Amino acid sequence: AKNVGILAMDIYFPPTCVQQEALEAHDGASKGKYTIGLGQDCLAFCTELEDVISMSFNAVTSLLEKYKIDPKQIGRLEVGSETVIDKSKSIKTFLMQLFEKCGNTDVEGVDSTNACYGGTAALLNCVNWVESNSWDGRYGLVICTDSAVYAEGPARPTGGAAAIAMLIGPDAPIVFESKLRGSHMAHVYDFYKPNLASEYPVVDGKLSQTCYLMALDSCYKHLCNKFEKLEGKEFSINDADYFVFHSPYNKLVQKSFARLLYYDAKVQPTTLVPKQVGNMYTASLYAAFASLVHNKHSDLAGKRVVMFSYGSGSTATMFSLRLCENQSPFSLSNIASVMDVGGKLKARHEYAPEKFVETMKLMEHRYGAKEFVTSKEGILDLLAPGTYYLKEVDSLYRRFYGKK
Amino acid sequence: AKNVGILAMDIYFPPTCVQQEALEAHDGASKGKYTIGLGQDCLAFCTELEDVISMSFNAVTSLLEKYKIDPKQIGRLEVGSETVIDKSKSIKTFLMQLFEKCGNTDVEGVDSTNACYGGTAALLNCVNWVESNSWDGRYGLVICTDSAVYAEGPARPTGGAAAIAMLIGPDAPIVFESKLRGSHMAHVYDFYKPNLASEYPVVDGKLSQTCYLMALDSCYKHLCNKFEKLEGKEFSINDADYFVFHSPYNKLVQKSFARLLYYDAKVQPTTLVPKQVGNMYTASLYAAFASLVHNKHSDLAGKRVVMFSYGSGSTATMFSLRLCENQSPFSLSNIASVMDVGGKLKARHEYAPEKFVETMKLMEHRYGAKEFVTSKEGILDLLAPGTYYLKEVDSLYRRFYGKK
Ligand SMILES: *C(=O)[C@H](CO)[C@H](O)CCCC[C@@H](C)C/C(C)=C/C(C)=C/C(=O)O
Ligand SMILES: *C(=O)[C@H](CO)[C@H](O)CCCC[C@@H](C)C/C(C)=C/C(C)=C/C(=O)O
Repeated sequence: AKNVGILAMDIYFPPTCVQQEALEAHDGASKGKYTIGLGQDCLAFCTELEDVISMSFNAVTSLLEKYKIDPKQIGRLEVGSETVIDKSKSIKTFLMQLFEKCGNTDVEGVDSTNACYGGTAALLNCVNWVESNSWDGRYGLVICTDSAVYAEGPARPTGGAAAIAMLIGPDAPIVFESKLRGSHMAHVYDFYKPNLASEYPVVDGKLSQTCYLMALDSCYKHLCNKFEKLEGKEFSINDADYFVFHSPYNKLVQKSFARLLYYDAKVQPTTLVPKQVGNMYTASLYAAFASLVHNKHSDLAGKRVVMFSYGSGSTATMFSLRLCENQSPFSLSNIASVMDVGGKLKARHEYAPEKFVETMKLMEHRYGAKEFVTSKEGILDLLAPGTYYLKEVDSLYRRFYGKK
Repeated sequence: AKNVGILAMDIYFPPTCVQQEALEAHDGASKGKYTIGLGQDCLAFCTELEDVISMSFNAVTSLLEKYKIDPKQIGRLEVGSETVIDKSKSIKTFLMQLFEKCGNTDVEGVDSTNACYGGTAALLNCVNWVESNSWDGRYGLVICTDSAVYAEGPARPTGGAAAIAMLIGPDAPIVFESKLRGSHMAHVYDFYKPNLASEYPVVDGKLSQTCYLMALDSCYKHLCNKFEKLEGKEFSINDADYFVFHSPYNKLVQKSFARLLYYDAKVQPTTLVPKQVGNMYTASLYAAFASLVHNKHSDLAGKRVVMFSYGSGSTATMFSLRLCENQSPFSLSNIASVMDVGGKLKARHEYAPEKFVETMKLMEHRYGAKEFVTSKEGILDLLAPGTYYLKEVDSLYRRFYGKK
């Protein structure tokens, strides 16, 4: 099992969105409070028809269909998220629905949690599984999936939603440099969700500030130590071609890279999807990476891409990747083609801020609700053909999905 | 990295408990409804002073102190559970508290969830991490931790609480047979917690019945296929010395082994702690294993121990272990000594059923509560010296712990 990493990749985000500038006007906010202060342009959100589960079906289905992967060929499936549907039943069990009507039930892995890190945790687990004595010769599959509902308050411009699927195995175009990494993990009360009934976090801004920079510094310093062992020198900004970050809002990206000290060369091409879609939590780092493949796929072979994953609480890892052109279907070039990031941004559907706010109120009401049917007219029409959607939640909280 | 598996092990459960027979009398129940119907003898529960976090500190502290492990020597720490304290902040971040005042913050891993499987998922992840190219030479550490609150109804005799800590690395006394395994994973609505506000599950008994047996059968059949490849024959009950099961209640253990078709030889010594402590969810399989080491440590070298992990939803894995006597501190003999299962059962403190029920009411009230100080008189006296306990939860849901 050699050159293990990401073989294939896809992204889904809901087509429904609201413009940050329009939102500034609708709110009390002075010009550029979101577009400049946050550095964000557009916000994708889930309507009543979409959730972290349906988004996951879209992403996994698309990957398997487009890279032509046989479902029997998946041996480990793992999900990273902080969007809790059930306190017992993992998002992973839902995803097994896709694997039953071809009889592939022997599939390791479950859900991994810590804030916007769980996707990273799951990815590392799969890479390790491919390299282990237990490996059965099959692909791993990692999903990152998250969605935010803030109907009110200062949090509301900071939401977003997506799902990412990544195929893992040997001889990849996106190879992990196994030892080029640094982690930092601590017990902090910086940004957390201690109110089971509520989606609203408890945020300690000043401590969040200190704890994030401490992690980034420490992760950086530890990667540098391992670089010194690996290649015989200190690691600097010059020792990678690109830096990709957890990107809840673009201003954090700017500060973070600055802290490492170029941005136009090394970081700017990672900003497309995060800036247009919003905070994607566990999927944010990977959407930033997806933007890089989209923008630069023809320049990426031979290059080093450094990746920094954060999650409040806190858990962080900086790690490194070596990219090369390979053979289709698992090539940098085929990955860009399949993701069709440009096609997905054109296919979007904009909401006036008021209709966005109404939809957010609705989402508040449905959160923890049971025994309801979703309302489809005018919304279902906006979803791409084939899209999984929520039809109803029964009186026992069971969720039933449709396709189209 | 060879002969990877469990190097060292410890268990903590709260010393406070209620007798199943006394409980039958207190409830409407006819003689032997719990002791025979469930096959259970005693029930350990957390009082206001103890939770999955404090129990985890007890287990990890004890392992590191008693097997004399240096905290800097842990490279990956993972937690399995279905007891949700926060929807963002993992139990793992809490545990990092132990690693800061010696500066070991570079520690991979987070929380793994699916029902009473998450501990297994986490264990597999660590074994894989030791065998991966990313492995840095250090120990992995796995925690399983869970606690139940049922103040009312038919669920109430079926609770329990514990935490288990397992040290992972090469040259172990408890070696994984990498390929001797079978998993089964499906999308079922059998036993789940869809009500974020509530601890009470939704149970579909008849479907739970069918889905559990399907998993056990399928896991079994897949392990048999891999056995045929590995050793050239079909796997039968005769091809292992012991079978250890997820053990929420002892009657499930009896049926499950019967389904594989001896019990007195192969399964009976795995029943001590589960029967005295109750349902330990993610830690239950491993407490059953701990009981086996306790009872049979001097017979275990050379033997095969088959292990079956279940979690509703559903996720299952049957896997196999090869045990041998090794060198202290990581010997079957030293592990039995350190766990002192006999010492812990003698040190217990019994509650009349009424006082148990009052304590359960209290736990209902504190669940999701903030801004309270715990009441200590009469309870703190019952905890072993050194025990971590909850002092208070502040107005921002932060939890503060004491020791003693
Ligand atoms: C994910 O773990 C979490 C929400 O679930 C979130 O996306 C990551 C936390 C982001 C922390 C910022 C809110 C605070 C931060 C450190 C901003 C700073 C330091 C930028 C700067 O100018 O320094
Ligand atoms: C853990 O995943 C879960 C609670 O969190 C629980 O401990 C495991 C589910 C146990 C399922 C039983 C309640 C149903 C069962 C199949 C009993 C049977 C089949 C025994 C028998 O006689 O067959």
